[PDB]
Amino acid sequence: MESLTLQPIARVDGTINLPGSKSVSNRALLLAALAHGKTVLTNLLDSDDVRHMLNALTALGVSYTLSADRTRCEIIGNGGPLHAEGALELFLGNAGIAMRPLAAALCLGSNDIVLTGEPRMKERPIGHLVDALRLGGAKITYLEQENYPPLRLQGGFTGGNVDVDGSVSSQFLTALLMTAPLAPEDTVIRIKGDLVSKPYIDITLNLMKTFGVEIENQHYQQFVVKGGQSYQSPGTYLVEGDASSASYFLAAAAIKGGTVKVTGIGRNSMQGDIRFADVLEKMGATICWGDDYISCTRGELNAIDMDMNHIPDAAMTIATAALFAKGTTTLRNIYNWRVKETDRLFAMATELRKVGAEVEEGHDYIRITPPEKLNFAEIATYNDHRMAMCFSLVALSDTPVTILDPKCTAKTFPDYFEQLARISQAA
Ligand SMILES: O=C(O)C1=C[C@@H](OP(=O)(O)O)[C@@H](O)[C@H](O)C1
Repeated sequence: MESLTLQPIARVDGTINLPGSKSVSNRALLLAALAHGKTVLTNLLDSDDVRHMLNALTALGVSYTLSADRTRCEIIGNGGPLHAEGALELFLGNAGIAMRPLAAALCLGSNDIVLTGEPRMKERPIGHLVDALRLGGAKITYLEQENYPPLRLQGGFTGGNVDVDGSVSSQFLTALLMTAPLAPEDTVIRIKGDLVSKPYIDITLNLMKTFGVEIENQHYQQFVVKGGQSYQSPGTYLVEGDASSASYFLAAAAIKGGTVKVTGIGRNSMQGDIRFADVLEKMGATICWGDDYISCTRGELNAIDMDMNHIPDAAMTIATAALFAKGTTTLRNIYNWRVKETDRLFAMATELRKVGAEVEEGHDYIRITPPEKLNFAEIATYNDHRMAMCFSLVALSDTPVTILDPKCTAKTFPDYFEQLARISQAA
């Protein structure tokens, strides 16, 4: 078991040029592969999740080239739905934003493809999406547990009236939105009830428009899509820096700054996680916005009680930052933390208690009362990049912390520890 021990960080200050957004990167790659023309993506993220999508495209016959640092990708569009037969197996690690979009996209036309991934991916739900794809005509088979990957996709999605449950993951709707335009018939996607992680739907619509397609959004309750469309290369496209990855650095400043500036995202970003900065501001930190940066300067840190459904990923960062806040912090309406890289509510509560906090693990919320002083702990990371990055913040105290399997951060941020070290100061 590899591990990394972080010595206490007296102060953080500096600037971080953010790695590319994972959400934008994987959407851009799939749309570029489906589009007509050559797309040049810059500031693309090089991480496991993106590497799995790239490997999937390679397996499906898509041609592309990568720069030496793998952040520039020149993709030759396929000019239409991707195809493969013979139950070709695509291994997608634990990349939700590869698995969900591909599950839908590969239902166009005929195909015989199997999507699978790491053990945990076979435990992350996909039934809501499969249900919707089938209503549209797709033939999909669960090869193991009903409602979960692996899936054997044999095509047939033609369009029509499709209902989709949006209460567990917005990724299902995202997958349908990206796929429907290329279907032969018009599609009306009706959301059954609530829609969680709504801001990610906006990311999806933004990317689709960049690639030439627009749809009719009726207050997020129903989406009217015209079929028979084609995605078109936007030429050169700049992938925004990752706002979720930025949360760690901004929070570090709110806790132990100094001023930390992250570049690659700014006030105009399409990512919902830039709203994480608003939370730090509510806690007492000072935030500065620029066109291509967001900075946070230490002020004070007070506990908050907020619905975090709009920033589920970056919200985890507030859970460990809560260790340094005055009072008890409560993060609500975050049930789907349970069906992600790991069950994050169980994982976060378990590890927070190890460093001394009193924690109520609610069914869909978490309440954290910090200790007078933190204690040393060896943190388990549950093959979850964010557990490693969230707990790295424990070192912004008088105690070191040991993080197990630090390389799990490579899911979205391979250089995480070197970047945190860059802003870590002794004086
Ligand atoms: O669409 C996306 O890029 C993502 C949406 C979120 O999933 P849910 O919709 O299930 O919350 C998020 O947690 C995931 O890391 C990426």
